Amino acid sequence: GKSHGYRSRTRYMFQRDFRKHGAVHLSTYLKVYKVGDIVDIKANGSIQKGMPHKFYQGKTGVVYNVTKSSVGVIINKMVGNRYLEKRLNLRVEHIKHSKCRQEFLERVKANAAKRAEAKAQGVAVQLKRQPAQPRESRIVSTEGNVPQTLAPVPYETFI
Amino acid sequence: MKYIQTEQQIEVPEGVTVSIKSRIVKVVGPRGTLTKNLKHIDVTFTKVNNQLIKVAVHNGGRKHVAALRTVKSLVDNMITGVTKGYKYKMRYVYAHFPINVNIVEKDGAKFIEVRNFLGDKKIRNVPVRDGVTIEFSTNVKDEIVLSGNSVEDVSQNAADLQQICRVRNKDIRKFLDGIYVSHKGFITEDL
Amino acid sequence: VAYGYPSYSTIRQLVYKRGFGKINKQRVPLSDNAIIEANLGKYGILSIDDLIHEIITVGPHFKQANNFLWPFKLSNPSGGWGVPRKFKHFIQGGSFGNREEFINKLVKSMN
Amino acid sequence: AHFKEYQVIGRRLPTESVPEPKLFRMRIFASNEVIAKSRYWYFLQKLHKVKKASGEIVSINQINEAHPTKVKNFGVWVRYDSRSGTHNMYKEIRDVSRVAAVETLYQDMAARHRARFRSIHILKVAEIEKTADVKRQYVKQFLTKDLKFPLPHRVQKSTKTFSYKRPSTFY
RNA sequence: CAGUCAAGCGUUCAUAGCGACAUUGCUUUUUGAUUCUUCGAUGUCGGCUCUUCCUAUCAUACCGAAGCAGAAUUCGGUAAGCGUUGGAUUGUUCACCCACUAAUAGGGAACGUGAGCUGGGUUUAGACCGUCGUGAGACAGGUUAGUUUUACCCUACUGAUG
RNA sequence: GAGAACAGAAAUCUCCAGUAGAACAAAAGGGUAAAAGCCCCCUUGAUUUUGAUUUUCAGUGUGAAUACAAACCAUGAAAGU
RNA sequence: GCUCGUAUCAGUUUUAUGAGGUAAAGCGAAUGAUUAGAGGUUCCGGGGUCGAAAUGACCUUGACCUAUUCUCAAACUUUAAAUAUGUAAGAAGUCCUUGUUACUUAAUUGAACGUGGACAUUUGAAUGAAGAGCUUUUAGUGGGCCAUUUUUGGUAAGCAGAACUGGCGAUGCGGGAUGAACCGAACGUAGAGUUAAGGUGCCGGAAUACACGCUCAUCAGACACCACAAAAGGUGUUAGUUCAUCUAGACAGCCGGACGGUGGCCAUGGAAGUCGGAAUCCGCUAAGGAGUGUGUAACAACUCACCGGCCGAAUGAACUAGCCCUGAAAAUGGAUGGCGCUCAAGCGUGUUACCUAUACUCUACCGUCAGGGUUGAUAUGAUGCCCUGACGAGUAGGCAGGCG
RNA sequence: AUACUGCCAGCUGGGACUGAGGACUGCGACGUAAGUCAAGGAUGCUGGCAUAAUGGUUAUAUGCCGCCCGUCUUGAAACAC
Repeated sequence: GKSHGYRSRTRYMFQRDFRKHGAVHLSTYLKVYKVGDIVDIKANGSIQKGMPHKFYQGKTGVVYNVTKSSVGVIINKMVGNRYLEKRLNLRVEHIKHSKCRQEFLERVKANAAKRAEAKAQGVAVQLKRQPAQPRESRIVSTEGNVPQTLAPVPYETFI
Repeated sequence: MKYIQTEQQIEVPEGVTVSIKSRIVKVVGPRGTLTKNLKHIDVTFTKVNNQLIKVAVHNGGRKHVAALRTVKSLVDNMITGVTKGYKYKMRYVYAHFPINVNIVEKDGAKFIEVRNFLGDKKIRNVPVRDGVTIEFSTNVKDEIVLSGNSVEDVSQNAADLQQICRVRNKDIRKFLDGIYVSHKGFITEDL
Repeated sequence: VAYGYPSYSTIRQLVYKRGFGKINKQRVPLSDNAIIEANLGKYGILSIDDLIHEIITVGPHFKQANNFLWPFKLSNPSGGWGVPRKFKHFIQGGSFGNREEFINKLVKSMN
Repeated sequence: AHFKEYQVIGRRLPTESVPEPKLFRMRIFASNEVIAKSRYWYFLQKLHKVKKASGEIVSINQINEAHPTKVKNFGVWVRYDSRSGTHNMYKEIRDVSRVAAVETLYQDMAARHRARFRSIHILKVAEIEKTADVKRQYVKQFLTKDLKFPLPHRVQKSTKTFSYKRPSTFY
């Protein structure tokens, strides 16, 4: 009848890549993970041990444990009307550092520097981010930019 | 597309007079007087110099500018009938049974009587319209002449004879029997 | 929704007529500068026209002033909507969307 | 309602690589400024690679008719979509202003081809004042020398339901 | 059941009459598909009887067209006004023959019509046979016998007073 | 593909191309090239104790699987597995 | 109810950062299908020649090659969206001779957890937050059905089965005549005003309004869901491209027809053209041919190709799509809701005015919830008196105040 | 000059509905003075009747609405019970 296996409907998900098959490059093994690191999950179809489930493919979690060849990840999974905490033991081939946290740490350092400059002078550094504001007034000239009048084109078959 | 102004010219000979009230045309001339009602046409008339009359339609569609020239031709017909008249000559076509035509008067009405059409015992009676004169033309066998002023009544009497002489239950491609109009012309032609 | 760019005139009329503040989760009519000062004086907004100015010339405390302003309960437009059917875009001959500056006419009709 | 004509000038959003883009202009017949800007962006999206998000509108101006109380002939090239295909048509009309010319052109398209506003592109409105350039007979008909016509069958409107004498349609 | 296009048939000739390969459709007189109503029951097959309706017209009225000479036919139009039978066999609907006829057209009305009939069939219980089953028993297989209730009410109808 | 003597389109086949078009017990899909394929050498980690975790999930069971701990082993020069 | 009191939040956006393999696209990219078209030693499907013999010699599918795009894929794909989706945007945070350890390191190198220090009026996007964290316990339910959308089976179904959703059930109200689900809008009792959807000839409240067109039907048409119509047609009518010309004049009808050397091509039954091939010698002109058709075979036998007079300035061919018509046949009598309507009261479109929902605005009153005030010498049993702001649909079901 | 938009804390009218609250309290306005006011909710004047006149109840008539309850059910006025 019906089939719901562990790797059910993962035909394209774990498919390796185009012209990226075979042995994996060594930077993934050289990367180190500490407790509290934020990691993206993307299973390597080539390595079959410690492979995450198709649910956790594409999920971002927090490291809670570090072992010989793998790492423990905390993922909040929506079960019904709540989130449950799920602990995965995934290999570094399927684990990868998440860049959102890295960008935020860089911003934290930038705010620290701007606050130091504010303590130096006091020039209203305005740490907080702002959305894209509406454009202010501007003046557009016509030197070599005289408006070119356009008109709707008549219909043609073209075939 | 609402043509703004369409007008035609009806020519009036030197002997006839057209008296036109709202839409009642009366043409008088040497032969007689002919009257026609045109209240259904919605047209206008304007006499120019007593020799031409302009018949006009303002802001008319296709179906109105058609009727304009139609009534111009009808007035042509009345003037031509009052000047020269209309003469419809019809011949008798028969293979075996000769058509016997007579003019009879039941209560004085000048019916045309057709007998022996394909040799049947029925006599075909057709009345004659007022102003239509019947003449059994000599010098030609089996010819009848219908003469008058109103081409409408003359042609309708000719059509009445032709229609009453229809062949039934036979192949009319072979049974060519009947009275057919062979000439449509004028009483005073070439005068 | 129907939205657009309100003018100083329409904003002042909105605040003066249908102007209610949110004080301790309660909708109280402005009707006096005392309560506006009491609830927005930390930000320098000491009058109804101070609040109007903060709303119009969108200021540093626009968020606080606007949130203090209770949502405006407008009536139906008094001259109608000007369209047979509302729930088409303003471009399509409807009502919804961005009537860039015609929101002033619409809102002054509803207010 | 009443159509107006707007000149709408807009450009692509200036980038550092290319400051001052080419700043194209159109003439848009529209009900108001909002619809004028919307139609400008519609046609710009149809011609060049730009949309409202990726560009800006630098000018919108009402073009009033030069002499709005003189009678001239208008040739309107339009493109419209039927229930089956797309067709270009050319019609000639008579009005005092271009905006009313386009308004009655839209009425005419709706009446004769059931073409709604959405399915019509006004390719061009050109004013011709010289005859023998007019090609439509329904305009050449009123282009007649010393033209004069009557208005037969005048129907007079009555505010009271009942009339006490039989009406006359003389004019 | 009806169209559209015509490769061809029709000695010549696509369209008098047809018409392949394709293709567009029409109330459901078939039969399916569905399971919405009814299982504190809407009496079932056919026939008989009787009224009415539809038209996609068999005949009759009047016409158009033919590969319509005449007779006889065939194809169409307006047309449901008016008719559309008697029988052998079968419970039959359909059949199929004998005839008459102007013609023996097709259908609907809760597959019209059982407090209208009938009860031949189907469809309880009796019984026989064949095949099947160890058996009890089964078999839209065949045979034979098998209770057909009530209106006096309201409407409708038909007549009758007032 | 060019090849030997019987010998042939399909033995024995030396080179040249060869991204896997092969093979991997089986269904299909994924995966794999100095290998996960084919040979060769060694072997019994298909071992012990009990926990944690993922899937189905009620976050119950069953089945399967994942990463460790503490042992005892195999293999390798070793890292390791 | 408990612990607290505006935050250890959010069916939302933004910024930053992942994941995907559907739509689309692609097939002179892999797999698999798939139509055509040049040249290839016949040891390498089947067919004749110099002749007792084959590489000194040609055509028929293409086996096998040549990179030429004819067309495709739910179980094919290099590429690859939109929508939806994971995480982060801080005080449990960011940076320092350090302190602990049996883990880890060659090593006070790391790992984890810290003591001591620097961060304020912006504590590190937006919007909101009619309070936030739940604890216990228990009812009913566990037949569902219907939308626009994505979609499977089926010819299809008011069929059967699944998609982020919204509804009916469980729900009245205004509109769609009528209708569980459509549109509008959700409901305390009243009053004014304004509206939504839908409408304004009369039924019927509200313009027989205004404006431009189109349409005449001997089955008109009349507003979504929805209560149906098609292919094919029509000098019905309306609106939309090219060719000949336009002072070198553009159709239809009434009347005329034609030259000189040319009179060369079939058996001995017949061509200036009709079952027939070679095409270039000269001509003053307002009209004239080695040649364009219906079966006496031969000059005479019925037309023309440039043509001319007539109260001469546009016609001819194809096509597109609006309304209308044909296509258009079912049973009791009959339904744009009815009457009726024809420069509409029909169809397309465009201002505007007007009508009216239990909706919106504003008032009164009722109740519920909540946030508060209130210790006063008598005349008040302090949720007593009072200030308040918001809210009110409801089956199954729960709970509370009461009435008998 | 007029259009057409926009603004006026610009002026002049014509109608309708409502009048909650009830012993000083507040915010304001008026030549900046005691006072006044349209400023935290209607007062002033006047008439008729003092009764079935208003009103309640009740029966009918009229206009517009209104299907038979209970139940099972996705769905009941049901030609379901």
